[PDB]
Amino acid sequence: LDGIDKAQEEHEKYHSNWRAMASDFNLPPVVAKEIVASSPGIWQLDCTHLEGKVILVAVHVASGYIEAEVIPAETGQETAYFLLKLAGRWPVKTVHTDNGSNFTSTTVKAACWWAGIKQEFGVIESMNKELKKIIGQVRDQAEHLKTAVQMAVFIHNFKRKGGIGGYSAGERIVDIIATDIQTKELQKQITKIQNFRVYYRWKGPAKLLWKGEGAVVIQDNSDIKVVPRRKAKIIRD
Amino acid sequence: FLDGIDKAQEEHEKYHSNWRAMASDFNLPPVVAKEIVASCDKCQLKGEAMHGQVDCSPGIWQLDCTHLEGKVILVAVHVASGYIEAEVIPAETGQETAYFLLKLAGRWPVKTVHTDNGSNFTSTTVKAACWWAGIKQEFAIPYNPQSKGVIESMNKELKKIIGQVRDQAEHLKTAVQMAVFIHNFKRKGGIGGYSAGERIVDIIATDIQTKELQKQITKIQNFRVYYRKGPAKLLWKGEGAVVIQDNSDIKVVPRRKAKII
Amino acid sequence: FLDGIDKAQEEHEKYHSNWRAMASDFNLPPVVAKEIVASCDKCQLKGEAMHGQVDCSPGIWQLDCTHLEGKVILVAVHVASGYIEAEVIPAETGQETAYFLLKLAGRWPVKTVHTDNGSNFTSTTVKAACWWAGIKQEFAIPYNPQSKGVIESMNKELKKIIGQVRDQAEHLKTAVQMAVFIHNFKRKGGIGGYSAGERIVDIIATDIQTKELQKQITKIQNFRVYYRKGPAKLLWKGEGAVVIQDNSDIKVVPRRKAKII
Amino acid sequence: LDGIDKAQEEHEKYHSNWRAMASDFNLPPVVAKEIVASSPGIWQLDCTHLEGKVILVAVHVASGYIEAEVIPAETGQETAYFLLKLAGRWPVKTVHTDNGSNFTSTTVKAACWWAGIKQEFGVIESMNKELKKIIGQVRDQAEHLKTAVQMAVFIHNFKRKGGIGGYSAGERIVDIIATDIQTKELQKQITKIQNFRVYYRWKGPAKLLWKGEGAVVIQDNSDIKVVPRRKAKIIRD
Amino acid sequence: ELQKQITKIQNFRVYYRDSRDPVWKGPAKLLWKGEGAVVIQDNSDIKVVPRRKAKIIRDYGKQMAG
Amino acid sequence: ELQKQITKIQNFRVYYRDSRDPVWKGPAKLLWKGEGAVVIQDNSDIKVVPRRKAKIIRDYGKQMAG
Amino acid sequence: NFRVYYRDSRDPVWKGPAKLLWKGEGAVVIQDNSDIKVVPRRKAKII
Amino acid sequence: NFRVYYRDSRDPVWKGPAKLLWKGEGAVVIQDNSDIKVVPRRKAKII
DNA sequence: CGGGAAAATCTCTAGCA
DNA sequence: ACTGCTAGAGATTTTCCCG
DNA sequence: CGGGAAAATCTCTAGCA
DNA sequence: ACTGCTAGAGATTTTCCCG
Ligand SMILES: C[C@@H]1CCO[C@H]2Cn3cc(C(=O)NCc4ccc(F)cc4F)c(=O)c(O)c3C(=O)N12
Ligand SMILES: C[C@@H]1CCO[C@H]2Cn3cc(C(=O)NCc4ccc(F)cc4F)c(=O)c(O)c3C(=O)N12
Ligand SMILES: [Mg+2]
Ligand SMILES: [Mg+2]
Ligand SMILES: [Mg+2]
Ligand SMILES: [Mg+2]
Ligand SMILES: [Zn+2]
Ligand SMILES: [Zn+2]
Repeated sequence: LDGIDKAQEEHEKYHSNWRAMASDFNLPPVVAKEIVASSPGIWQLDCTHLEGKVILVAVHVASGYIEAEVIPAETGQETAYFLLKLAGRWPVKTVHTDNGSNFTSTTVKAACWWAGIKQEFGVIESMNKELKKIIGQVRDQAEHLKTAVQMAVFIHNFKRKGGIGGYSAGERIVDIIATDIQTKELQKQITKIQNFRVYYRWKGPAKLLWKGEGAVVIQDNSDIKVVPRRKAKIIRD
Repeated sequence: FLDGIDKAQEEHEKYHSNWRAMASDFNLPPVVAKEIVASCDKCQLKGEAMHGQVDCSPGIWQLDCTHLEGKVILVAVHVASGYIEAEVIPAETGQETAYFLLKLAGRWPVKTVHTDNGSNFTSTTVKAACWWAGIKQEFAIPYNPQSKGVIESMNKELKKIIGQVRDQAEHLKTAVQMAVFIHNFKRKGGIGGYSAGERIVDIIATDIQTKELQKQITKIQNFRVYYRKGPAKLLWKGEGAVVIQDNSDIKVVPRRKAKII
Repeated sequence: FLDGIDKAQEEHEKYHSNWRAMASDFNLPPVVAKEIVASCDKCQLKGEAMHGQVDCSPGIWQLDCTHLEGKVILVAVHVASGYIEAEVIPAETGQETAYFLLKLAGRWPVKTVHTDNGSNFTSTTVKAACWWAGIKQEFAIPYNPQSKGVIESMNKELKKIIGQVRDQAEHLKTAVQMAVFIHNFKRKGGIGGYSAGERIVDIIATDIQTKELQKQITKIQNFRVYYRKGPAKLLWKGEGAVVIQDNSDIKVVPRRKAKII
Repeated sequence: LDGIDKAQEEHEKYHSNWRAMASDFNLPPVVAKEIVASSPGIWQLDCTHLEGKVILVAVHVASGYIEAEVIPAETGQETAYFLLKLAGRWPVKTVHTDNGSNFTSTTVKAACWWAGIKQEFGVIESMNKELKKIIGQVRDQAEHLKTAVQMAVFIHNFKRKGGIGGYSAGERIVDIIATDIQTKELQKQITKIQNFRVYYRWKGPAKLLWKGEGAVVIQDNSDIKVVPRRKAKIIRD
Repeated sequence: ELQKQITKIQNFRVYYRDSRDPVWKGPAKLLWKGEGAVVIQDNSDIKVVPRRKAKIIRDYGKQMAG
Repeated sequence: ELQKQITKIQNFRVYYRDSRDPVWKGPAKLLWKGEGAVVIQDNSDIKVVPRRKAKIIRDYGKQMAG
Repeated sequence: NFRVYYRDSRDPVWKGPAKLLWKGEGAVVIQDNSDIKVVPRRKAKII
Repeated sequence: NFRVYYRDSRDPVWKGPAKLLWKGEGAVVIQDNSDIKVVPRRKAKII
């Protein structure tokens, strides 16, 4: 509340995002998002051949987390089943494909329509090469290639560790999806509160930002002002 | 009550009267009649009326097999969040269960699985799959589905959703995946008003963040606390109370009669 | 919310999302999402969570058939008291049930019987037996044992007692009669700390005595009460309240705004 | 409490029983029973022959309530089963029999031992005659004699009405068993309280009668005295 | 006369239930008995209970014990 | 430094149960997290809960909403 | 009026909507395609 | 010591007495004729 | 008026199949 | 227009008893 | 500070087979 | 040495909102 001027000064000086201001100056995320305002669903699909069997590989671009399994045939039904599974396990919004025969079939389009996925036609190649390397490493521990493929997926997702902080792909995708959930929560709160107009002390209508227990935060003429609940009225428009 | 006790034991050998009847009919104190009943092996036919509580750690998954339209559906649930994972399998075979569990371990941080004593779950192939992925197998008490009530209720919910969306699909496996999708992302409720997927993401991210933060705090905050004893480790202080860990026994004591060094 | 409602109905036709999910994902008020769910026939799959209560009048008896050691046991219970009457019968036949019910009517004041829709209980012989003895047949909702939960729990108790005392007898019928004796006279509890026999004797004697006493009181006490209306009949007066019966509708009104003539 | 002298005077004048004093002067039954102190289990068993079949008839002597059924043969097993049923339905304490072959068999003796019944070897004959009359009346309404016998039992127990107050046999037996239950309740209460001794104001030991909420009723030297709870002590001996 | 009969009527105790409550309530005092309804007095509160929901006894234990 | 980390730790909410109580209790504030036990603060009362009986979340709804 | 969805007899599939005729404590009488059914209120939902 | 009467596995007949070895929340470990059994506390009585 | 012990009350579950 | 209940095993609360 | 309405919470049941 | 639960339908209680 009292830190709104400090947050505005910090934004003017360092151009910090609303996350930093909300974490530092103890502000609600809507106020910080207004001050600063004043990929998670991306997947790539590819088919890879190994020892005469087809491996369908899905990678989460923003994290490198992979989803692969051996399919009996390179058929639109099998890849539609794979994509429906992927949508059922992760929040898949759009998939990138290579204009193959199995990706432009009507079954896959119907699966995307039902699962709410948009179809759009370099990371995938490196991911396939790394998956092949791990499969070659762990082939001797599995009789079938399908078991070895799942071993390689497990190893790449939770055992191999690299990056800035040295996290695995599973931790990265979990963090990314958590951040996306936070972003969606904030967007829903903004949409819910944006339909209100506030009159304070009576002055002109002011966009509502926060409806705290002891105060009401509003915006007037590109300036954020805090008024008490007992000196302002909020109406829905 | 020596005469009354003998006439009550003699009657109990014939009728097995409850403690109230013998207390009334032989002027016995309630404790004496209860002792008479409690010493009869033939009247011990009811267990205590309570329920246990399943493990709810973030690493526990409960697996079970259900049957629909003549097929076998292998279902796994994350206990802490309600996030489910189901797949139609050709048969209740240790190979299929081992493959499903390897997939599950490769997708999410599965630390331990709680299943019943079915043949597929007790196979050596599933044991080898768990050993390679570092999964600890917990087997329920035989013929006690209440030990896996979470996955049993999830079987019920999955079957209800499959019945809801069966017409939209032509095979059972497509409808099963559709029901998994609907349960994981299209049904909200629970602790945070979440869906299953949102709740599981929150659970795992919270585990990671809390682990890292607590590691940093314990690295920085290093003190010994004496109360009433030995040099107990300091865990949390404030609000007139101190939380300490002495000999791997965590206890909460007030700020009085405690000094932090 | 016109745009949001359409995008939620379109999603519900695919996923059948619960009201919480559509309220969260489309900014709908809870009432709007609940209306969306309530208008979908495919999501009406759960009844309200309560239970009814069986008739407990002194004249109601609940009858049922149970099976033990390959034989058929016909059991009747007096609902108000828990007093039971059981007998091994050759088969679930309307003749045997009619005989058992005629015996029951000749032994106790049986006014009405509540049974399920088994073949023996729905036979014309049983109907003729009930008509001659003036017994009113009440048939439960089909495949709803909760309508006769009293006799079902009595079947459970009788089987437990038979298991307790099976060794003392050589035939099943002797053990059944022994279990009936034990339940009726050797097990105390309930409302008055009674046995079943003591409780049923108390119930019937109380019914007779209260009927006679109330008949005498109504013969002597004859008054009309005006309150707020018509000449309501006086039932009970005192302690600042008056109980009256106007047009076969019994209501309790305070002594104020009421005059007795 | 205050009516103890009135109850003593009433007993001296009219020799009324404790029931009347307890119902009139508002006294606990123990006090009335002390002032006045200062069949329900009886059954008869007989075998009757009609149309070549054996009818086993049990009558409650104190009420005239009958229990009859047609048995396949005049055998100790059948009558033992009948008597075990009768004990299971009514509080049977002793049965009167006519020293027949089926009544002195070992099976019937074992049944009496298990059911706690004592065996002892004119009302039964009149009851049998009345049962035969009713069976002859209602035979035309039943194909089998066993159904007609049960019809006759029902009619005699609940339809035929006679006596002082014009009650049926079922009402009479219900009232009699209720009175016996009251008598047993009073006897148990007397036995429970008779093991106590009371010292009042300290005077000699006094037999305890009642332990009311606001007073204690005791007996000393064949005289009933009411003392407060706060001036007396009760001990168990 | 009438007062004695009323006192005897009020000497009976009734166990009863409500429409949505499955546990039997304590021994209220009986004031009036009808064909389909009984009038009770439970802890200084007068209620009308359907006859099918009431168990009217006397309790000979209590009677012969104060 | 340390105070920021403690504040972040206390920003998490815990849902928990007791040994004989089958209903999940409200979102208590997390104070300490261990391998097998967590320390919570529920309505001005500090309790120690086994790790198998606790669900520790954050609730992004709440976070991004005050 | 009211819409009733119910689970009649040994059939796990829910049926409806039906016309509500009588609502008692514990059971309801309904009409579904000129057929009168009595269903316990546990196995029915009224809207 | 303690006496335990239990209902082990799909057998409605109750068995006992057995020696109580471990008492946890929800289940108990018992010994009945040199046989170690784990029974839920719903299906057991300890004296 | 104050603890302890005993009694009463409340809670909760399996089986009825 | 019809309808879960019952009895026992623990846990918790009330009441009685002597101070 | 006071009602109404809406939201949150509590209670309770079937199915898991 | 291990362990009923879950989601929805009504009913009841809290809280918010304008006076
Ligand atoms: C062929 C007759 C007529 C038509 O229906 C069948 C089937 N049925 C089933 C049960 C039963 O399910 N008992 C377990 C139970 C479950 C729940 C509950 F609340 C009460 C309970 F007793 C009976 O008791 C019973 O008598 C019958 C029966 O007689 N019949
Ligand atoms: C041969 C495998 C291993 C050995 O035992 C059998 C038998 N069984 C029985 C049920 C069951 O009774 N479900 C209904 C239910 C009843 C009560 C409750 F609390 C939870 C509930 F789910 C299962 O779910 C189940 O998976 C099995 C199973 O798998 N097997
Ligand atoms: Mg299983
Ligand atoms: Mg199962
Ligand atoms: Mg039946
Ligand atoms: Mg039955
Ligand atoms: Zn016994
Ligand atoms: Zn729907």
